[PDB]
Amino acid sequence: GVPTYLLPGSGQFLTTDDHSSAPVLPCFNPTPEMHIPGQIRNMLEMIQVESMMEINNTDGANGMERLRVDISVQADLDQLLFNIPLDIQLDGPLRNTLVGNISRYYTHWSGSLEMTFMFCGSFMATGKLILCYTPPGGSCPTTRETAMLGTHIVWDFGLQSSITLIIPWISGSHYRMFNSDAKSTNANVGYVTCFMQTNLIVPSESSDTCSLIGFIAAKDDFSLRLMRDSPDIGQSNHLHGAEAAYQ
Amino acid sequence: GVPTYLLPGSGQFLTTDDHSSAPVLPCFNPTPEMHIPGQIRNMLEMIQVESMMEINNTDGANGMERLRVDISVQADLDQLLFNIPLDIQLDGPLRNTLVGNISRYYTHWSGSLEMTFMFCGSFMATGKLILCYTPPGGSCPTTRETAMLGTHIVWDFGLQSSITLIIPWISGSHYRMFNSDAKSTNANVGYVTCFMQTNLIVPSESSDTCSLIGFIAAKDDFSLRLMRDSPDIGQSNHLHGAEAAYQ
Amino acid sequence: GTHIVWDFGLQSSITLIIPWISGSHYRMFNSDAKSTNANVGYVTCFMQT
Amino acid sequence: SDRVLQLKLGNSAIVTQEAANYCCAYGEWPNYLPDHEAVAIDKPTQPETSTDRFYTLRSVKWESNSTGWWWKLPDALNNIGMFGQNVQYHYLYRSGFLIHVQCNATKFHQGALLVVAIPEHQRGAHDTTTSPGFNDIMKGERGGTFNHPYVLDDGTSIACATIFPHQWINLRTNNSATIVLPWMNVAPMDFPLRHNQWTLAVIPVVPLGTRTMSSVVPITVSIAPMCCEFNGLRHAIT
Amino acid sequence: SDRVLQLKLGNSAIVTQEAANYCCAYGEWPNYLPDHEAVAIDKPTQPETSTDRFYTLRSVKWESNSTGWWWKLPDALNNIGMFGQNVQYHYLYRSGFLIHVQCNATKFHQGALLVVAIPEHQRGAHDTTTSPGFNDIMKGERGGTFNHPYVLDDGTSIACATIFPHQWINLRTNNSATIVLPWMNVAPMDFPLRHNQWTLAVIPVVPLGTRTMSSVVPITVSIAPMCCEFNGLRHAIT
Amino acid sequence: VESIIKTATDTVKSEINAELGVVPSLNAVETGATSNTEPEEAIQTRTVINQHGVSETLVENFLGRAALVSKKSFEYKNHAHKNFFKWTINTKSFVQLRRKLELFTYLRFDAEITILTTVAVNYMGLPDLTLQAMFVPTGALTPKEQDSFHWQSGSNASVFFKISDPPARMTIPFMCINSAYSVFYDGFAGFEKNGLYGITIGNLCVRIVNEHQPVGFTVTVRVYMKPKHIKAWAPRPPRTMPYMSIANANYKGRDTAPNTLNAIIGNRASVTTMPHNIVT
Amino acid sequence: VESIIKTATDTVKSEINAELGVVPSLNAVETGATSNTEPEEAIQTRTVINQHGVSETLVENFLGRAALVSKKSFEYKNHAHKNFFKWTINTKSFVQLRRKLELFTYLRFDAEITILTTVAVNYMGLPDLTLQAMFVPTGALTPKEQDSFHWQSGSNASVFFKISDPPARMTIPFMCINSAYSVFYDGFAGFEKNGLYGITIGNLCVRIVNEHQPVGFTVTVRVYMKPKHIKAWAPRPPRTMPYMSIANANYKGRDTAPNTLNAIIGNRASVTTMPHNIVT
Amino acid sequence: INFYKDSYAASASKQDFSQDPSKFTEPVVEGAGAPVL
Amino acid sequence: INFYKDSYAASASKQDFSQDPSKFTEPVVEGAGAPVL
Ligand SMILES: Cc1cc(CCCOc2c(C)cc(-c3noc(C(F)(F)F)n3)cc2C)on1
Ligand SMILES: Cc1cc(CCCOc2c(C)cc(-c3noc(C(F)(F)F)n3)cc2C)on1
Repeated sequence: GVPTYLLPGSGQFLTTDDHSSAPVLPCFNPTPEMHIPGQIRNMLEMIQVESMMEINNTDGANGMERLRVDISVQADLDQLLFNIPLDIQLDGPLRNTLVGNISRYYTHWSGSLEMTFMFCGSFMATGKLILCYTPPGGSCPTTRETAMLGTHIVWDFGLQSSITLIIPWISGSHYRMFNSDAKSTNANVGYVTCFMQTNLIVPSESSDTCSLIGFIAAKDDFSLRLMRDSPDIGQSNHLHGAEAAYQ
Repeated sequence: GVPTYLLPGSGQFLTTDDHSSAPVLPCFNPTPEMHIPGQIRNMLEMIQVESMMEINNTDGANGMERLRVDISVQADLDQLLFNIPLDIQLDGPLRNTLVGNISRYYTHWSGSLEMTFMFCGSFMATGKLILCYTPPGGSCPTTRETAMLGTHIVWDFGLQSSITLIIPWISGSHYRMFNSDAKSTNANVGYVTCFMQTNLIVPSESSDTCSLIGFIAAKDDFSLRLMRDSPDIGQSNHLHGAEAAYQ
Repeated sequence: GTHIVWDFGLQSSITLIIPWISGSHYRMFNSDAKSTNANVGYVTCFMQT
Repeated sequence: SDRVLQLKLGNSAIVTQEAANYCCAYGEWPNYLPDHEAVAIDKPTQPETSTDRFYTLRSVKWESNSTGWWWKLPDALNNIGMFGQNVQYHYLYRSGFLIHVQCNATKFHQGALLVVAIPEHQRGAHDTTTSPGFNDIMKGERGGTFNHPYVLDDGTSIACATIFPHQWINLRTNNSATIVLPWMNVAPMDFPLRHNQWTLAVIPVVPLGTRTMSSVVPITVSIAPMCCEFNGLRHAIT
Repeated sequence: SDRVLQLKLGNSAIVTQEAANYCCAYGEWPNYLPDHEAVAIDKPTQPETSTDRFYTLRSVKWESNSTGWWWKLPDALNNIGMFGQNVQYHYLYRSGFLIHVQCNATKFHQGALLVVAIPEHQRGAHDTTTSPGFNDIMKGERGGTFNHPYVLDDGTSIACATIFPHQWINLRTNNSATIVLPWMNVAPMDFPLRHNQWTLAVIPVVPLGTRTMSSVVPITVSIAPMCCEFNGLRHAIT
Repeated sequence: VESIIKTATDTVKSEINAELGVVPSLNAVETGATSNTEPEEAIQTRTVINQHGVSETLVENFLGRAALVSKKSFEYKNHAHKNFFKWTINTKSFVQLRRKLELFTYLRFDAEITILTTVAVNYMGLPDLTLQAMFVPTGALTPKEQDSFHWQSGSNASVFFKISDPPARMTIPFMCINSAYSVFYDGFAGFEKNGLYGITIGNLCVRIVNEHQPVGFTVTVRVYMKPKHIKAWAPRPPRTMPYMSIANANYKGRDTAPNTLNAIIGNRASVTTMPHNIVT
Repeated sequence: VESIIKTATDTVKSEINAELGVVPSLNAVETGATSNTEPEEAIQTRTVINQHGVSETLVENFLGRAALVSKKSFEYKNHAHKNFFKWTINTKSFVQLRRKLELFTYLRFDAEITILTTVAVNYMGLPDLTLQAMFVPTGALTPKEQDSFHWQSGSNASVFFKISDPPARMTIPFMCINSAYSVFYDGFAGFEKNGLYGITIGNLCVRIVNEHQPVGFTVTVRVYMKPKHIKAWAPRPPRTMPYMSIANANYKGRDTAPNTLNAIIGNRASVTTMPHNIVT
Repeated sequence: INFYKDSYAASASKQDFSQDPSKFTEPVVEGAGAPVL
Repeated sequence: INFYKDSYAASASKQDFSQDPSKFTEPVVEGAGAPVL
């Protein structure tokens, strides 16, 4: 016979191993493949679709009220409207999104993100906003004069209902990490803030309070590494009927 | 030597595995092969032979009386003569047939079935019947007006003694399943009913009650998958002599 | 039946074609409105929204 | 020029002067079942124009406190016109769908509806271990409404519903949404009375609002089956 | 033209004007033992015409309550004519069989007989653990009858007996059945006195009936060995 | 006639038919032939390219499964079955395997044998005993004691295995004196009339080679057989009545349907009664 | 449209832009299309040859991990679950696997099954027991007792393994009657209205083949599943509300955020409050 | 393949796809839709 | 590669690098920086 010797690791069961194994049903003929719409081959395809950010995650906002940011006709100038924590690891407006949910099944990420805001006020409503992305380093800016110094886009409400703010991949390291420490230099992405560029102006018969819906997605330069179990799902007891499966 | 490592599954005994094994009697010379009539290579060959359906599975019908359906000269029109439950998994007229018995050794099936009825009345006896196959969805039809709307064949008694009702494979899924739930959408095949198209007419010296024998078989477009133990045979104790084999 | 859903907008007008759907080559102007060789059918208008 | 659109099927046609282009679910387009994908061997019936046409369901009223509406296909149409007849007389069916949701208001109105076609939208019941019943699921032409649109009544989230074929009706932008759905199933055909391939959901993510004259703002759904095929003819399961 | 048939072997011939084509067991046809399949080295005797001919056994009466009849081959013929003589004088034999079961009645009679040739029909006893005895099995020319035809007296079923070479005699259709049986065994030859290759079973699945003049309706069996060969000559085991 | 079939046959589209003298749906059961009516001739069909495989029904696979053929438990202790047993080999003791084999008249195949052993105390731990399974062919002498000379197995084939090792396994070649095994035998075993009707491989002798321990254990040996390189002839009507003996096909039937000598299929109210009728 | 992507797309240097009629950063969400604004069009970029691989997000790998699908512990002793259990197979009992599978509408894959066994005394040592896992497909008879005939497994597939051997393992082919498994089913199981809404593979029956010992033990069997040769269709919104039943998608939500039916994301003081703001 | 010297020790033979149903379904001597009689 | 006779027993298939995001990101019929309306 062939002389052999067993190596460490012999007999172990690694959940991520990759080997062939005995076919339970020999000569089994699987059902012929048929074409089905929507085949996905790489999870990156899925995270490239924009989904809604729960920007209004505040007490008093229930259900879908949390998905829209309401802005109203201001009395003062250069007003700050809202900011968005860019925490994907720590619970935040970006966590329950396609890109957020899937990324949380990994530990490392790299690539540009994109935020798209759709103005849902009346047609007679006008305004200009400024969306700013601030690379990490300091405190989140609270004035337009400061925010304006980062990556930004000035948005003019009009026929095209939506604007896009690219959050370009600006990092020292090839990848960032989903650290449980939000202030870590390998995790913090910076901030996104939104100010009135001018103001929201509407006529008497239009609602003087309008909503914005923010979406986010990954671009095709995105990459995810080191798979892990998502912190978004857990179990304390048996699910109903789980035990009755043995009866 | 060669460095190796054992994988999970090592040392197990899978009843369906397929490997070579040590020959007990080395240099043994098996008896030369001889030609023998009736070689069968695929079980599908066997189920293509029609066998008798126990259509008259009722109390009062003993033995072979259960294999023939008696029809008599009617007094009313469009009379329902009998129906056939198409249960192959649940005990029914089709269970103890070649196609039925062998199919029950599997879990999935696909293909057209065929039912052939042979009229065994006297030569002087005439009549026309209508055999209907009703795809699933509702209740088994009880009137010819309704049954007539499905797949059917109008049979005229004559020199050719037998008629064939094709139960074409009409399913959404590639295969059907032998579910213990007869009303399952992946199991129910529909119904077969038989009505008088006209009537059974015979002269004074002929028996006014005649029998039909129904047969069923699979066509060559049939396919069976996922082998399992047949529910048709069991054991509670040792068979007589089984223990004496150790004495 | 045969229909068209009309959305009010820059184009002010909509057109409903009443296609020639008859058994006979021609219809007739019978003094009997319910005659099978005269009745053309109906045109009705509902709010879509 | 992608704000204007006309759809014509059979004896029906629809135009819109404020569209937002239109969606082709998963970039596909309806088509008849090819021989190399077929299973049922009986020759099918392809009604064409008598079934492949627009059917308009009863409208719903968009209110300030509305939670959203849904219609399951083909259930919503299983009892309408010749489509419904074929469905009742055949064991198997197959078809794509051209969906056109319409809703207009005023340039003084605001509101945004997410119009999404959800494949296999299996509903869940709220705060109970008992699975939804037949009447909870089969609403027919009337359709149903969402109890908790926030999680699409299935424990997930409307936020990520955009992963499904969809469009929006944002009052200041457009007044209609159009989605072309191809056959979506793991089988080439199916039994129309006990399984719904798609679910049309229209949810007001941004509530209807205005300060002008108040008036009833309806939402109307028109659906046109496409490339219909039917197999397994028998009596009607009315 | 397949309702008419004449069989001719040796000095015997049979015709039928109401046949139903005829069966060739497993699509085979009798033939002599080829050199490359032979085992016994002594030169065999091939009697031909003196053994390969039709032998008609005593008839049986088909009654209203009959359960069926059976004849085992070669036992049924082991004591008839030159075939029987060769069988008694030789240790080994080999042959095919041409079976012709005949039964006629009136166009006012009804009844259906399953005529099946069962290979290795090993009988079973009813409600006892004791195996069938010699006299239960070896009936000779007279043959035996079924106790429980429903299960072919072996715990299986007559319903599936059609898996074996067979034909039917349905009174309104035909009056005879013909089955050609090739040599059926795991050995090129065998000892004729202790093993039966085939069993001819004639079972009335549909009882004999009529309302006309009652008369005795017989069933007759004629069997013709084919391509007979005998080896191992010695004295006769009468 | 003969041909290679790898998938279910396709279906061709068929048109309307109204031909005189052509009646495909009519047949004659009396001929002994099965109806040859094609679906295309009974109804209007569409074209279907059928890709369903037919591998799982290959005889090689249908019978190609390891099945229990023998199970014996005995006491391993000081007997002052004495620490070993002798089994007269047969394939008629367990119904699952038996019924499948009996679906054929003749079978030619090599047999893969697998031996599984388990032990239980009559608790201080389970001993990893060594066993010896010896194949004693017809006519050879069978062991008289746990340690008789027979076990030196000079010519018989023996396999020694430990309880801690994977089940023992070897292949028994097709060993009939004929071209195939007779699953059924309509004949007698001897030249005299008192012989046995119906239905010899030999004896499988298994012993524990270890001397007895201070305490007793129950040892159970399960033998499995898997036929391979299979050739089968003349399919048969499946068994319906429960089995009674390993020596014959005697039958009695269940006390109540199904499978009672009186009725194989359970009863339904009448021939017009649909058992699991859909009540919509 | 379709193409082979092995690495993240590169970035091209972009210049200053001031073109009339060209507004790449403006989009229309109503179309249902995701913003197609490229980084190069939103800001001035440099050239970057991106070599980041995209292998780990391949569906084959994302789902290609062995996950616990079943866990059952029972008492192995003299029962005078009787030394064996029957599990109606399902993939909805453990949330980690369930949630990932539910990220798709349809899935086609072969399943690698691994069975891990452990035992504990109820101390004199741990017995190296032999177990038998038998796959009883839909419609087949399930074992009634630790030693009923069903276990002779003449056709069912069974695997015998010892506790001292590496976990047992075999591959279950993609076995749906359709081209793919329906992770979600918006329909009913039967033709009647009383049927079950939503959501049959069969039963996995596991027993200890050894007879009982003089003392009792607790035996736990863990079954893991790893899909391979995967094809997936129609991605879905991830589950957020805790699961309630294996039979449905019923929801209730946590008592307090996060993941309460009322608010999926935990609250922050206001929309202008930065939660982990850097206080330099 | 097979490392044992005896060929009967080899693994299963699952490649015999030939078949002739007719020997069981049409064992009649005289072979469309014409009357079988 | 694979020593079992059934191909479904083989190890994982990690080489399908093709993809078409557009079926999810741009399912619109009418395909730069020009107004999408
Ligand atoms: C009829 C019929 C006859 C057969 C042959 C069955 C052969 O199986 C036996 C044989 C011959 C040997 C062993 C056997 N067990 O162990 C050994 C060893 F010791 F030689 F390895 N041989 C076990 C069985 C069941 O199959 N059908
Ligand atoms: C929906 C859906 C359905 C599936 C199929 C899961 C199949 O897994 C089962 C099966 C069929 C067999 C075993 C199994 N365990 O042991 C055996 C053996 F005995 F056959 F080896 N089979 C275990 C599970 C969980 O995946 N998603």
